[PDB]
Amino acid sequence: SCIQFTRHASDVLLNLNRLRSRDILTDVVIVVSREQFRAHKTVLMACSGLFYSIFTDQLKCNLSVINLDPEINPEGFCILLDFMYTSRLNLREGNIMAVMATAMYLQMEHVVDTCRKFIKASE
Amino acid sequence: SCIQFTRHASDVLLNLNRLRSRDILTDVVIVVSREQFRAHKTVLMACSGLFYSIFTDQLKCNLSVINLDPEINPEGFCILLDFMYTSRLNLREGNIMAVMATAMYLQMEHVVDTCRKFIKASE
Amino acid sequence: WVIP
Amino acid sequence: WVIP
Ligand SMILES: CSc1ncc(Cl)c(Nc2ccc3c(c2)CC(=O)N3)n1
Ligand SMILES: CSc1ncc(Cl)c(Nc2ccc3c(c2)CC(=O)N3)n1
Ligand SMILES: [Cl-]
Ligand SMILES: [Cl-]
Ligand SMILES: [Cl-]
Ligand SMILES: [Cl-]
Repeated sequence: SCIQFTRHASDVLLNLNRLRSRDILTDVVIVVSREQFRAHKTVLMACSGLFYSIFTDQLKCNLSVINLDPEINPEGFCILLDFMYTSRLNLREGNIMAVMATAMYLQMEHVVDTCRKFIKASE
Repeated sequence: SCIQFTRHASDVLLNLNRLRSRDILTDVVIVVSREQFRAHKTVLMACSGLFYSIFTDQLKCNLSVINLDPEINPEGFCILLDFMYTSRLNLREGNIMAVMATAMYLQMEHVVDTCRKFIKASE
Repeated sequence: WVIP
Repeated sequence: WVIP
């Protein structure tokens, strides 16, 4: 018999992004080819199968620095980190291959699906 | 020129609630008349003007235990904590006064608004 | 607010 | 996915 507030989830995510932009309560640095990205472990886990696996590990859950595979492109990661905190994906002809490869590595199934579809349309 | 995934914010919140239910990466205990509630500081801040003020304070941001005012009802808090992580509010004739008072103290404006409206309809 |  |  609950009532539901339609905009609640979007409002929560908007506030989580405001905390990220002001570097409030960020608890991890993600290192991608020397580029560094500060974030909230919980948001990373909520969006990515890879971060979910990492931060549920009894040893890795305590790390303040996570280094990604050297093949990962920093721009592709930045676009995906922006998507995690906003639901918006900056998908362009020039970045789609790097975004899809990063989303496959991060295990972000819905992003991989839209990249596959946009690539299929161009062929 | 971004594309947007409609269900992303809801999916994020659903995963944050799964982490709460399994007590994964919870970093604070909220004490309400001896009842204890584990939660994520970032989610509390994203939903409540009171928690936002508390955890942006340079001293309180580091506390692992927060004690609420003794007038706060544990059931009213539990219903609001459930709303924070799900967008669903269990509003009933028997709890509406305690829920509204707790939402006013927590500074959750949209909850206060729906309580005022439901109370006005019954008069 | 809606009835979910 | 939509055009926001
Ligand atoms: C599976 S239970 C669960 N519980 C809590 C969290 Cl934080 C979580 N995250 C997560 C796991 C897998 C995947 C994603 C998020 C996005 C994606 O495409 N795959 N999962
Ligand atoms: C105001 S900027 C901002 N930035 C980040 C966060 Cl985490 C935040 N939360 C917050 C503040 C006030 C209120 C709420 C959340 C819910 C409500 O009714 N009032 N606010
Ligand atoms: Cl470390
Ligand atoms: Cl995704
Ligand atoms: Cl403490
Ligand atoms: Cl609210």
